[PDB]
Amino acid sequence: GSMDFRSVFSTKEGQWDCSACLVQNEGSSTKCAACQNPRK
Amino acid sequence: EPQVQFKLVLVGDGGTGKTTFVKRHLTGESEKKYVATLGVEVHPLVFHTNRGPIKFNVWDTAGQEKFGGLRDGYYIQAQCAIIMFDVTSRVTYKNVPNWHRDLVRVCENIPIVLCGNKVDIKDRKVKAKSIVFHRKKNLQYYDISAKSNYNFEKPFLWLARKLIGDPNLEFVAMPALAPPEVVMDPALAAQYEHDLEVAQTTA
Ligand SMILES: Nc1nc2c(ncn2[C@@H]2O[C@H](COP(=O)(O)OP(=O)(O)O)[C@@H](O)[C@H]2O)c(=O)[nH]1
Ligand SMILES: [Mg+2]
Ligand SMILES: [Zn+2]
Repeated sequence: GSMDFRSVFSTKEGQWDCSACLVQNEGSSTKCAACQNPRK
Repeated sequence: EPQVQFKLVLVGDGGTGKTTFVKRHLTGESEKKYVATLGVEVHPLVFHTNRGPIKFNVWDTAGQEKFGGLRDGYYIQAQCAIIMFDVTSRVTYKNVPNWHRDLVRVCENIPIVLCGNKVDIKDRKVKAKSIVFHRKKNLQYYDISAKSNYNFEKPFLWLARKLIGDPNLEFVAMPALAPPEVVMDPALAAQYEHDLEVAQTTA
């Protein structure tokens, strides 16, 4: 009931989603660890 | 705002039906992304669970698997995998350990589902007794037919349960799937389901 993702799920602080391949990357990375696309 | 999502790598020999399979999910096909640096199509597949939506971002090759291993970037940050073979081609089943080795080498103990595709075809060569005889611990197996949507949701539900750590997780509705191109014969499905159950329980 209260285990719904909207209530309990959150992403790491500063995390960014690669616009090219959707991999989730560290705030400290300038480029995607998988496909090398640069952070926006 | 944030949405639960996982990178899923779909691997297995060329011609086993990987691309046909991922494409059954209609919205994943219309929203797919082409990754030029790696020659990959990433299909964002949403499934609606009793706890909300989850997205499997499925990595489908552009055929390079025919010419040796895939590059590391294909595997990097994978959170789960499907290994596919073709139940009409014993060679594709014999290569399963090789894909499994490559996966663990880069991704260690991520959850993996093994899928035997094309079970709609009557002249089946890799049968349940052989698949169960070679069953690997933690390597969950399903019969699938991409072309008929047969068992489409099962690999994803099993992985979701493992990733979330919730054995009671359910899909509340099926995704919108491309209409079946071939009929999965009901008598054949019932036989294969029986053969699997027998192999899994027989002493
Ligand atoms: N009868 C049957 N044919 C399939 C199925 N899935 C794929 N095929 C065919 O197998 C061939 C290779 O399919 P493809 O998706 O390109 O395989 P991939 O190389 O692993 O991506 C194609 O002719 C498909 O039409 C299935 O479930 N049943
Ligand atoms: Mg393909
Ligand atoms: Zn990327």
